[PDB]
Amino acid sequence: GAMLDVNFFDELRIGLATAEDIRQWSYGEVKKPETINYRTLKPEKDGLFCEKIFGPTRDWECYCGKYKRVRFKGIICERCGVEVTRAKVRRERMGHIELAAPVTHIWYFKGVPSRLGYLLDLAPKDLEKIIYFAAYVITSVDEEMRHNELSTLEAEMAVERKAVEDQRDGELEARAQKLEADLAELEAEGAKADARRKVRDGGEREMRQIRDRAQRELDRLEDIWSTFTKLAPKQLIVDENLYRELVDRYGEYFTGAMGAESIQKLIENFDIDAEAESLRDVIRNGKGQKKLRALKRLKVVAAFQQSGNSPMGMVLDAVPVIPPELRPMVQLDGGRFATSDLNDLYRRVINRNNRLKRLIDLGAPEIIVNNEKRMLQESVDALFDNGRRGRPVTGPGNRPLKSLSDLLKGKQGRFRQNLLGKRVDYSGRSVIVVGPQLKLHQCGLPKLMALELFKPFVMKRLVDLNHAQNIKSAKRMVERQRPQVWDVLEEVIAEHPVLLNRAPTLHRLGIQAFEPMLVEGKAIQLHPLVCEAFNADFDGDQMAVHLPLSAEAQAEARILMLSSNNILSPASGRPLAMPRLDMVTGLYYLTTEVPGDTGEYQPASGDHPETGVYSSPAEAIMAADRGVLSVRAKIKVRLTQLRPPVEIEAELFGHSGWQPGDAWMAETTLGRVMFNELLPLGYPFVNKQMHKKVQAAIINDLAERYPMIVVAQTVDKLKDAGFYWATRSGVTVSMADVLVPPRKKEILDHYEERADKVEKQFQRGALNHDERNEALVEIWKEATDEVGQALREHYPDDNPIITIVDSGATGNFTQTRTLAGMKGLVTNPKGEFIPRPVKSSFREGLTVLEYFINTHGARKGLADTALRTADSGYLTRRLVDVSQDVIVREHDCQTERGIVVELAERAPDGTLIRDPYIETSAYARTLGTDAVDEAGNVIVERGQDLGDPEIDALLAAGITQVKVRSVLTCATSTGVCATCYGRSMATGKLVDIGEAVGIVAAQSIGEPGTQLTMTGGLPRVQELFEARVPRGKAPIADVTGRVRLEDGERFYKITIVPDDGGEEVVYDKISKRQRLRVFKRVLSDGDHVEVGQQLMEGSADPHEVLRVQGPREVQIHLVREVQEVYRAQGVSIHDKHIEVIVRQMLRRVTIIDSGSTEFLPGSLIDRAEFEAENRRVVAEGGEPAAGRPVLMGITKASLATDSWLSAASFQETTRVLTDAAINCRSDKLNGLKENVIIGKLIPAGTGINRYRNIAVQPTEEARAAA
Amino acid sequence: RVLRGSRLGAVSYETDRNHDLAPRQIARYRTDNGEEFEVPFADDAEIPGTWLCRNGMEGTLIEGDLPEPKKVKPPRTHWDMLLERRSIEELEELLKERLELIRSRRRG
Amino acid sequence: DSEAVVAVDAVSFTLLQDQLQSVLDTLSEREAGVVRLRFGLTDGQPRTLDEIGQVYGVTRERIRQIESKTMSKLRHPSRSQVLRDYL
DNA sequence: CGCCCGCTTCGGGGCAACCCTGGTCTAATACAAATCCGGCAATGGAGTCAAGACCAGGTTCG
DNA sequence: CGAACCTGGTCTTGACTCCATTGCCGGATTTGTATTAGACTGGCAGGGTTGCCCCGAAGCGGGCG
Ligand SMILES: [Mg+2]
Ligand SMILES: [Zn+2]
Ligand SMILES: [Zn+2]
Repeated sequence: GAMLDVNFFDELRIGLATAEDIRQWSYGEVKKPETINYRTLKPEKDGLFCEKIFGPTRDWECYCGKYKRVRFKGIICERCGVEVTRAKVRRERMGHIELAAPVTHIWYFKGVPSRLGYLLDLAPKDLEKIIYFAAYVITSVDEEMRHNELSTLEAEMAVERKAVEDQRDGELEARAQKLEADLAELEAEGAKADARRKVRDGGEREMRQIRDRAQRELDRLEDIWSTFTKLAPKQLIVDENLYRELVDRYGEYFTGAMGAESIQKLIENFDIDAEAESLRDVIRNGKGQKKLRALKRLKVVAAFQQSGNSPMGMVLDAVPVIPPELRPMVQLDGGRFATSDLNDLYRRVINRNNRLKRLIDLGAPEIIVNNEKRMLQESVDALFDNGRRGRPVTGPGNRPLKSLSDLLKGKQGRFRQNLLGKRVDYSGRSVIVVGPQLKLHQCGLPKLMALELFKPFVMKRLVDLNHAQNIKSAKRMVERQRPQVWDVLEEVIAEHPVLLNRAPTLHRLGIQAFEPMLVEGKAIQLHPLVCEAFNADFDGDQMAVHLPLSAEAQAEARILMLSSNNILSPASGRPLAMPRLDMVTGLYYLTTEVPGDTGEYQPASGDHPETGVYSSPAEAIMAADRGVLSVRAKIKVRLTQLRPPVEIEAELFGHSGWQPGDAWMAETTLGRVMFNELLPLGYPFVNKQMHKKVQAAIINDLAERYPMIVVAQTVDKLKDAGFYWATRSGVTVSMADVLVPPRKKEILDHYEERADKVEKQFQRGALNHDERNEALVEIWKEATDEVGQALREHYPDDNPIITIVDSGATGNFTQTRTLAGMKGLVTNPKGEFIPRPVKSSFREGLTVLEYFINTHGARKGLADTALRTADSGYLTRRLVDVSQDVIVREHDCQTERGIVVELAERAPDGTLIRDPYIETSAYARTLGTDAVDEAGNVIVERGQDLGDPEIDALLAAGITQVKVRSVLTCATSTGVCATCYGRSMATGKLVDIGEAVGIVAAQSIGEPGTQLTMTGGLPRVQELFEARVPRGKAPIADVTGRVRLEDGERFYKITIVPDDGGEEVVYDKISKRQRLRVFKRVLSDGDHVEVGQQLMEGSADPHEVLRVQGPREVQIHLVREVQEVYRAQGVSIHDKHIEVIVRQMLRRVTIIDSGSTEFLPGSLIDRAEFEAENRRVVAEGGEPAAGRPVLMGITKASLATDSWLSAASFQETTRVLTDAAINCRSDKLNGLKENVIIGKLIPAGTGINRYRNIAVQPTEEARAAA
Repeated sequence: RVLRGSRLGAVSYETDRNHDLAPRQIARYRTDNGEEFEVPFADDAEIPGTWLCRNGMEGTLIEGDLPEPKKVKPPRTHWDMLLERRSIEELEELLKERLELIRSRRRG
Repeated sequence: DSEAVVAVDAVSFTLLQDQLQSVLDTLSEREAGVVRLRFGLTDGQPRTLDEIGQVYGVTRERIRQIESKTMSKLRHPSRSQVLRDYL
């Protein structure tokens, strides 16, 4: 493995760095806390910027300035000591700090669990008392000497205890003689007898003090002797005076130290294999939490045993220095220097090490030396991670110093920021405006901006032409803007696509590519049909513009991300370039038919003829240009260049719908004729009224039948005709054009009488306050609906306010109801309903209290919108971070395992009634089973696309259940295959073999979450992927049988009689907010239940319904429930975008048995890898691990990946990494997340090896052509 | 408006010729713990026999060129600090008084 | 970063080097060798007229006469407008 | 039939990431080494001046 | 044709000069170190927020007499 940076690794092995490797990397021990000399501003000698250590700051310049040119290269100036090279190796070369006393890394010490204490089986507080110098610890004891000497030492211990006994005997005899003297001098002299007894009591206190004091001396003697017996390594010796009296008394027989040197010695005399086999035996034969604790220790013990690492590097002997350009000291205007906050930590460590070395070479009391070592230890710990232990080291303003771990963890860390994305050159941004004359593959561009974008291209072109004799003349021509430069700009712009980009990119259509064209002004003219995809209205929104440079990048933007190539959804395959408001209203006015219009065909032929027929639509056009024909009048033209609809064509001639040579009549409008002139010749006639749904169906049929270029040109022509008839439609808004219903006031009068009766009923006290609130809520909701019905019948259709909605351009009817009629009921700030309705329309003008009532709901809606777009960003973050490693990798996994789809379950009258969610579930999938009708004709073969006509065919055949293939059962391992993914929604053809459908699925799920209108809503969706427990946890059955339905006290107690041999399953906490599930009729007692039928109607948990109904149904439970939410908002998400995620969740099963090959209880490992090890272990020791499939949540399944580099961008990056270097887990760079970070060609789409390695060379016929 | 900075160093822009260089000697250096180090000096260059190597210590030249051994002096001792204020006979009388003190400790 | 690569002047410098090589190609062999070894453009070492006469077998005063000839030859604006542009 | 015992289970609690309800100090002195720098004062090679001598082939004349 | 001349480079010598190149000494300034004798001998930014896991007290069914 070479670090010479040749841009191919395919491997990245993190691991612990030894002290030998640290001193191997460096270029000399930095040994002074001097950064930059205050006067000369040159780096100091042997300090934190020393050019001899790291390198020169001036290019190929030695420090003294003797050698100064590139001829002197690769050498070192003998005077100044700086190797001559470039300045950018100062970014590269590390230095190290040698240490006088050893050091423990805080990343193995302050962890959960502390890996030091788990390797040495010690408490965390043991370590905080050892390497903070609060306790002693022995590392060895010569028991081979200690027993055969311990005989004689017991003899000497008994001798010395006899000596303390002789001392207390002589002391008590002296006190006995003193007490005898006190008695003999008290008896013969007359005083108070109590004073003599108290003199005896003082002597007695003295002799009891002597006897228990020398008793405790003897106790301390036998205590230090017993400690010498119980003298062993890994023993903590607190209070250290026992230690000091144990050093001199037989000091040779043990080795007790304190600190990092003691930890290093303990790791030194540590056969890891001994405790490895001991822990093997304990996890084999043990019981309880001692077994699981030995498992948790055995994890890291076998981790250290497995790789070629050693725990010697857990202590630290030399500390490396990050190269000084990464911690620069730049001065500013006025000489304002700017440090980088690591230099202070490095200065503190350097100073403390120098002081410690000085005190060690001097000779000092050990309190001072150990205190300096503790200060050094805290300094190193804060240098790696400030605030990991104790109080964080801060500076001026008490702001904490951004230490080394702070450059990795957190939002400002290297991983998150490098994942966040960088600013780019050849870019730019502007505000946008509409481009209603541009073609679809086109965007306007201001010449003042596109001149700034294409400056190198325009310089090269106008220096190739004679307008500049070098690039400098061309550059000053660009800045001074000679008028030929616009011509040169047009030359370099022609066929050179740019990228457009709105603010936040919710999904894949948020970045498109357009051919530019120069436009006067300063705003990006943008085609109006892509604002739906961008979600960019023209209220002042700004779009950024990037630019591809390479031939590969220009080809990628030209073929892949072109505007006309992306019309259909990634989500549901519906066209997103389908027209809207102005275009839809114009086409609606153009295609509606009004009876009695001018120039109408009448069949009246008495004396006069019928006068409604036209030989040509051009003749009709002249008849409309003259003031005779209204374009919405019924006429009978004879069309010759249009395909008649299928009935008239097939009945008119022999199925050869030859619309070039057709000649046929149609009783239509002129407008629908002119409208169907936009459509292709191969398309049949339409003869309908262009509702927006009808136009959606038309463009769907066009996209699924014709090539996309015809769809693009048709959509462009539709836009132009839509605007041209949007002008002539006359849809204005007048204050007279908002009519209020004349019977509004009587409606409000009658419902006010009902409300007054309810108010009187509450005023009697006949009902509670909440119930009269509910009564008024029901009364005014019914009143508002009645007002809406009266307004619906009152309005005529030519009213432009109702015409906009009735076309389907925009808006619901409720906006018209709030315009004229009644506002209705406005919510509380809490979300309750205000009992006073707003009985005035916005046309009539509100009153002040009504406006104050409406402001609550307005403010809450805006706050909800802000929180909803933030949470949707988070949800898409989680989904992309889970599903980013599912790309199509094989053409066909070729299993037969596939799910079954319902596909239009019938009616009891005999009708195969169409299920609503066919176009989201059964569409666009490859059939795994052949379709047969009672084994009659095989109607649809295995592996059809399941588009429209085969669905109609199976509907005619009557068969419903179709076992279709899906990604829930794709037999490929590395990602999914192609046929199990089915038809791509973006193309309508089969998915190509490199399309990252995980990111497509994640974006299509996370995108429309802002339109999700909020237990149910977006948090309910968010916990659903997260595999959380639902708060409204409706219970499920566990077995069939008749229920013992019973309702207790504030919560129900519903039991179930098992139909099988089993126990009567008790369900305990069934609160009153849950209700009996009505299915099939309402639930009843003794109703025979299913295996996993839901007890109450509500939210079932996914984890137990996995544990009951197996893994198949828990996919069908997850998919349909999540899709049920997006049904409620009218959002078409095809289920295969959901099914990508659910396959990612169930990748892992749980493991309880070790079996025969190295497993742990509760270990979550991959199903296929669990399957993989078992095949190699059923032979040679056939004891497999006891496995169980488990559902794991999104934020958890993301973190339990093998690629630690991808996992580093997720959470607390220390614990992602400290185990990773312990396990020496080499990343393989195979996910596309990591190849982004190292800038490798990502393996998805163009980067994969089947496409990247294409040899391109012309045909040998073509070489003979020239 | 925009605050700018400059790391105080010179940046040129030349051709990295890996062919047309000043030719050069290589001096092998041996440190105190036998560590080898090959410092590239120039051709026209006096080679110092002593050299602070990459090791973080002083590394002498691998040949027996005999550099200067010390050329230094001891800083000071606690005895020197003692001798600046006291007499030799003063310290000898204190030595005899502590000899008599250890005599009273031992056998008196 | 005011001490970073300005990146138009570097490619300008390379193009200036190539155009200067063309301009030296437009002159004779002795002239090109004299200017190249004089200003050290071919190696990085400006030698003197005595070294050029040492490698050329002629007087250093001959090198100074060749120098004056070449600098008079260079100072045609008709020849060096393309180099007047480069400053 | 009841008395003891580890397995399990839950509350206690023990503890890892984020934030912000949250400053003025004795004062020199002695000296020695290092270092900068400043001014004459040798250059001594490197550039400059100039004279003059080598002709070589156009230019012109007989 | 034979020959004088005219001006293109081409090269030599000889003198000159001129500005770097040390070089040394004298001084200026700058940086580091030693020493300042009455007495003085144990504290400070630190708390509150969120959440996740480690572990002892307790139910509790199995083992035991
Ligand atoms: Mg907007
Ligand atoms: Zn140097
Ligand atoms: Zn498959």
